[PDB]
Amino acid sequence: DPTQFEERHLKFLQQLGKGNFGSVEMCRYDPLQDNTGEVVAVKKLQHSTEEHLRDFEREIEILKSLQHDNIVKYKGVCYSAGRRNLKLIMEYLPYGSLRDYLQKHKERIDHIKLLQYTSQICKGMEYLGTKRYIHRDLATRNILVENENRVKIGDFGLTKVLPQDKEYYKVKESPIFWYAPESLTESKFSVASDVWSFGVVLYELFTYIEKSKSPPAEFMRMIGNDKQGQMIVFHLIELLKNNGRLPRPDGCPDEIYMIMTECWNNNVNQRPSFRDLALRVDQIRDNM
Ligand SMILES: Nc1nc(Nc2ccc(S(N)(=O)=O)cc2)nn1C(=O)c1c(F)cccc1F
Repeated sequence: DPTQFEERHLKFLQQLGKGNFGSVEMCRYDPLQDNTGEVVAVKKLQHSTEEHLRDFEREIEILKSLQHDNIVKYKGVCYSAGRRNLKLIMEYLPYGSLRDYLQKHKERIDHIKLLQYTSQICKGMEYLGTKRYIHRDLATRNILVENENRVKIGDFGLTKVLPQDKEYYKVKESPIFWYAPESLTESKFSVASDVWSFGVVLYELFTYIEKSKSPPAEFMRMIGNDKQGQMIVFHLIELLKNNGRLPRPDGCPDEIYMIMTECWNNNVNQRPSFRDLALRVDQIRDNM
């Protein structure tokens, strides 16, 4: 509906974040011009092209097709510049990314909270899988915090729909330290490579985003911090194929590390499902 969010009533409140190809703003949609209205987040392209606009349309369709408690809510589209451009309207989550939240609000984070967030992420990913969507960018920087009891998966800019006849999508066009080995070596993405990335997400959570413990910092320390360019990927592949893995974070229960290591299976079909993982995590919590 092109009259639902008219550019003239979308009022700027704050800049939230700019990347190479996207920017997000906090705005208030004020149809009565009474300095009220709903607070929303507005995503727009940066450095746009016809191909990026097309991908942006697919991203908007993906988000609109999702209705789940642990997925950022779609609100609509603004057809700005006299209906010659597109902006995506979605819900605004006050506490930002989970990565920043873990750094900033460690005073209210403990293992119980970490496993609650883990559970909610798994459920959101179960939901995504029923649409046969592959997120391809799961990371705590892309999970958002509504409040201390609720997180939601966001940033569907890399999300692909499986072909009807296949259980993987082959990208022909990269957060390499969250990638499964078969994504690095064959460009194959699947629910199982999303489960690999989720193991990296679980690792991040239990590192509490301490300095020098991020997956890039740890992998680079293992590979050699001097390495530059493609040699980095070469070494990353060789490491992963022969069982090199992120270490257990200090303070991390062996049981939780074992979840990480089972997600990090080189054998694509032996990784657990998101339903397995949700049940296992909620049973750990309920058994606690
Ligand atoms: N829908 C949404 N809500 C927010 N909340 C937010 C974002 C940033 C902050 S900040 N600058 O650290 O204080 C605080 C709250 N982000 N968000 C997004 O889609 C979003 C994203 F996915 C990636 C980058 C930026 C975004 F904006």
